[PDB]
Amino acid sequence: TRGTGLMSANNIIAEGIEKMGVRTFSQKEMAFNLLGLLTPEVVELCQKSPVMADLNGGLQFVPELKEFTAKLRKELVETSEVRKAVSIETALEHKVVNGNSADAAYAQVEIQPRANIQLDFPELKPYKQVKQIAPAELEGLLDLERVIVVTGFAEVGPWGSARTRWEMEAFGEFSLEGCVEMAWIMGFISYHNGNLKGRPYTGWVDSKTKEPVDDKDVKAKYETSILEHSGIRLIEPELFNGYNPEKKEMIQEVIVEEDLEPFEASKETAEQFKHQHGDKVDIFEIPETGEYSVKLLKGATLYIPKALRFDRLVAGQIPTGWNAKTYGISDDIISQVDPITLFVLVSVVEAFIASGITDPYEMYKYVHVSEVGNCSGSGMGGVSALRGMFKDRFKDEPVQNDILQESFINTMSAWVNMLLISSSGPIKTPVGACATSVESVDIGVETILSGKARICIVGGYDDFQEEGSFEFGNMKATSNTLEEFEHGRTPAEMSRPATTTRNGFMEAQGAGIQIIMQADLALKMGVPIYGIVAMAATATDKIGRSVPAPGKGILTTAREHHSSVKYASPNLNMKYRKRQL
Amino acid sequence: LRAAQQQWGNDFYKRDPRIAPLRGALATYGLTIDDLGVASFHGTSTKANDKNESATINEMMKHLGRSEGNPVIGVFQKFLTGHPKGAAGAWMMNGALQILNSGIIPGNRNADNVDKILEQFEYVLYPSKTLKTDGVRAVSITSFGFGQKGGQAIVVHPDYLYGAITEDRYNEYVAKVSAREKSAYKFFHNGMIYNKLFVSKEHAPYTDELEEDVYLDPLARVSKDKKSGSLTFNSKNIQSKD
Amino acid sequence: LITGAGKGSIGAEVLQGLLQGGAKVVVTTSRFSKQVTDYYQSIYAKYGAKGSTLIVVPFNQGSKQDVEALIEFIYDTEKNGGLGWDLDAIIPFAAIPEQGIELEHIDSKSEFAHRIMLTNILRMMGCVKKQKSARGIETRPAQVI
Amino acid sequence: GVATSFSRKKARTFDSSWNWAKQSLLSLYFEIIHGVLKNVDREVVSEAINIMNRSNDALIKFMEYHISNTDETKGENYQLVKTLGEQLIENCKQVLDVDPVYKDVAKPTGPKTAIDKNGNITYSEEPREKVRKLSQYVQEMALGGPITKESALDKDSTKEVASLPNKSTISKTVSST
Amino acid sequence: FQKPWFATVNGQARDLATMTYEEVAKRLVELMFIRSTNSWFDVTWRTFTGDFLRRVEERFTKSKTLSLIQSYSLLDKPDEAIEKVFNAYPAAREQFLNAQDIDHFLSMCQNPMQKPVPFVPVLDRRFE
Repeated sequence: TRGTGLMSANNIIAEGIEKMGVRTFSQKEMAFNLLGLLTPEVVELCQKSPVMADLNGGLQFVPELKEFTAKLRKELVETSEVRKAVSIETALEHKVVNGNSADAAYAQVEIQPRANIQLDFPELKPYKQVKQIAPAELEGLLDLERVIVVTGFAEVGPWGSARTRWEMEAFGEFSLEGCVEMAWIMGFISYHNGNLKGRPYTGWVDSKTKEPVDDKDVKAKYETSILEHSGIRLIEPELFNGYNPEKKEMIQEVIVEEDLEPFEASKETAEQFKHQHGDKVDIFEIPETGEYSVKLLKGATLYIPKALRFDRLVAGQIPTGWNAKTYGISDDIISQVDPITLFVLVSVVEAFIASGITDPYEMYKYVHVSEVGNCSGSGMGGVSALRGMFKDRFKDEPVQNDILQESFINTMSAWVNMLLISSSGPIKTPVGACATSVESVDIGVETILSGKARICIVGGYDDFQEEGSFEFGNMKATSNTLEEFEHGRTPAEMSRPATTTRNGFMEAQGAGIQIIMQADLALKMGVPIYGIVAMAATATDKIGRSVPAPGKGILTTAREHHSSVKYASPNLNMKYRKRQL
Repeated sequence: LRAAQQQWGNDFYKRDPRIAPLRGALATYGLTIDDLGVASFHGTSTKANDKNESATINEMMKHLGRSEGNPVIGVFQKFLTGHPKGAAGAWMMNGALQILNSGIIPGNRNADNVDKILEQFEYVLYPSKTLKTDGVRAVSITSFGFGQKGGQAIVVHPDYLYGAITEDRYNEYVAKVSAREKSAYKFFHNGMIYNKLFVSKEHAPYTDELEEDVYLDPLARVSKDKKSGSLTFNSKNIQSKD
Repeated sequence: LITGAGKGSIGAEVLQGLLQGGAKVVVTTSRFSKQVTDYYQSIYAKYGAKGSTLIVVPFNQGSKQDVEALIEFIYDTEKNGGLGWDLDAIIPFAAIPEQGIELEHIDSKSEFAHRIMLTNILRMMGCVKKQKSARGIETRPAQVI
Repeated sequence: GVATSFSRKKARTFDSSWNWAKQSLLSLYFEIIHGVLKNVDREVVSEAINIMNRSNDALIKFMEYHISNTDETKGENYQLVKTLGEQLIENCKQVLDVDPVYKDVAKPTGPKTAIDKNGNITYSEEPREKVRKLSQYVQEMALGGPITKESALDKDSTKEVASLPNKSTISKTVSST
Repeated sequence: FQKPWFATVNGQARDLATMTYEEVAKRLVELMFIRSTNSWFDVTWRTFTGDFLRRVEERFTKSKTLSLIQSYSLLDKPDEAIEKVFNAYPAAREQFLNAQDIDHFLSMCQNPMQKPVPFVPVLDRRFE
């Protein structure tokens, strides 16, 4: 049988052995031969008495097959080696006679591609082509102030931007542009323009070594690193304040059996220890310093740390290296706001760039400051600020005084208005858990169709933190990662919707924003139009006791009466509707 | 005029119990229920949700008499991203817009083996590899939150809008768009290499003296300041006769 | 049941043929991974005819315990977590390549290979005969190839 | 070497042909429409066989709808898909309730070793002259050779699709030859 | 002045950022190639313009390819070399200069081993 190509199973001498009118086989022929032995005739035969089949192709009638195949290899090798030695000597003769002057005319200049990252605006057809798809009656039928279009979108997520996510969704491999964008996002490559170790260099450099990097080399140097540190993968503690799900810190309450050694502490801290414990502590000033000594008596309460090993070890985290500073968010903002707000701020500018609006104030050449809405929202909001105000404050760690305000689901939309938009539009922040983004579009549509706004930012954001991971695990909503490894599943293949062996969802983090407008205004401003929002409904379900149970309420978007459907309603026919207009 | 166009073009089905909200939505642009090509399912990889959702879409399509042998092509984007809760539908919506404008439908590459229970839903197809179509006309986006939140958005291919304007208005549009795409590309590459895509505003487009005047004048608009080069409200263009 | 049916092997082409004709196949892999489960998913999705069913299990034909466990799994009922099958064919094509090991060099690798290619093929056949005789299956023999 | 690998929990089961049938058709349908597969390519016939081996009512409706709704005036490719589409529905109706068959229609290859003028040894698989089907491969096998002595494809796939369900009545066996 | 504003298309003052790659290569020819004598005023100016046409190919090519400008000799008929470059890469007729390519262009404008370019490309600290 002949394997794949060249070296495998001595393929080079197959043509040689075949010249005796022996047959060699492809794998597809030898497969067909062997399935011949599962045909019912040969099966019936096997059951009468054992069946020996020779599929040898007559190769048994070649005497001294070892010697004969050795001879064929040696008759190819001598012929290849000769011609190589004659080719090497005509290449040397040619070198000597022509030097390297008549050999320099042969060498040609190659063009290595540079990433040229397009914004992938929609391709507008000629009017004739785009008049075909719609019926003629449409023209002048629609009120374009009541037609919602999506004009721009973005997202910050496990695969970076919407451009990079889309490459990995549709083609499961980065382009040149995709690699470069993912390398820039993750912080593997920074741009340099100036003198670099003497001579001047304009281009990408490795952000650590400051070594120049060509666009062609970015796939060779960083793709393995990019694919490792993006997407659904083992929870990296560096991204979650040293959260390690294998070592999850809790505290057990214990009663002191026998007294402790006295420790030093300030006056105020000792007075606080006294207030708490009452008689079960002794505080005594040390006159030398003025610093007091705290002594925990018998029957005092302590808290001893203990680690729990948790079984959710994988999440859809934002690519390691992602940093709001790369997009140009100042340190004064990064130190103030919850990490979720930084995903929203980037998603919002990156959506405005997708909509061809580099300076948001441009909007106010066309619409009042009261007509730009923010109809976007979250499920749980700034859960790092909740941790801060419930846990870190308890443990008397140093937390910002204003942590409360960073926690609120409506605070991301506040920072967006305060930093970028400066509208006085409607601000309708939905909370829909896993349906927040579709509720956002529902509200933002209802807001434009009511006249209260002409543009709305819509979409949704959520972060992944320690407390939420754990609580989704106690609700058994998320996939148990130990059970997944029992079943031999790698992280990447743990989110498997619609499959037999699906066993809970993969938690992720990030934001997605769309910009929607009236069509009338989109055409006026001349912004790209990526689609029309034809409908956006919400629905509850019914009487039950399970909050996480999904139901069939949204089925009401397809409600129609079908008692009397003998003759089609004229109201559905567009020619009629255009006539009555 | 607008109210008439609204009465006959847009909201012809709001009062009619014989027309679904999902049917009227497509019918507006002359699409039928069969033109809905792709459903971007919530599709969390949970037992309850993924069956429930398939059964829901199937029953919608069956009651609106979608053609037998014409299933919606389910798109489970969470095989790649996981489930970000609040942001879930926003990611779906972005990938729906990227499906419409390319006609590429991404496949669920973790669809090893489609649940046998989902075969009873003949109006849904679960691809495992990316299809390059000739075009997608509309995309459904279905989310199901905790606390009985269910949502559905329909998004229609943006070419169905341009057939509702004149050739002069469309060509004006296309000229403006090309101008804006070039300026946006310029801004993008400059902001990328110099880490300045995001630029916080220092000031409102109005000073604090004009703030109340700009709020109270509905026809107040901004204009390039000759000095600073920035778009600001200008006292002269607030409560203006012009 | 087919062993040794990895990518670019005779076994892989036998497997496409079996699925194409509606067989229920248990293919065993010695390199269980995502690359492999993606390979086999793509085969089944191309070729698997109506009523076919490919089960892909990790396996080390060199292990006595794996051999017993695999046949016990194929024949255990779905209640006990088996397939509740009854083999019609066994195609034990699992090998490891020995090169330039002439008689003086026969060591661990060759004694291990001899276990895969002979001893444990006799043990799979043994196990299949014990499971079929447990359930008094006298008229549905498994064609060893 | 004797370290266990097997565990029932790592068993992966593939059994959803019902769903992959539709995807196989739709991939072909858009492959043809984008001129990736032409009317000469054997891959069109191989993919037909695999669609026929997954035939059920739900697939026949899926094909009927897509092929009926194809507009052949948009391109030559759209006419080619519609002609083949109709052929495939005729086959898939006929082989509904028939057992699925293994039928390899890949072009049989032989070895070619070539040494160039610079003495580079390259091995390719080339199509055999005599043998362009498996029927002919089995005839070549039955005739043996001198040493063993002891003392519609590639031109039009759309017609080659129409011939797939037809169980060819063997006049005289290859064993007689 | 003798060194005009470089980014001036049809007399409309502009900026390198808001010029297309075609417009930049035509302007280089207009300012660095003498029609009367029918040749480049300095060989280093021709090299500056070839470098820029190579950079165009690098930006707008999708794969590794041979350059259409193999020897800068071919620029001694500049109109043809420009038509040959922008017909292979007609995207470059419409796109404005990338910001990476602006920086590259202003960095070739400061090469000490070439005749200074006969134009002011940018108003910054280095304008004097």
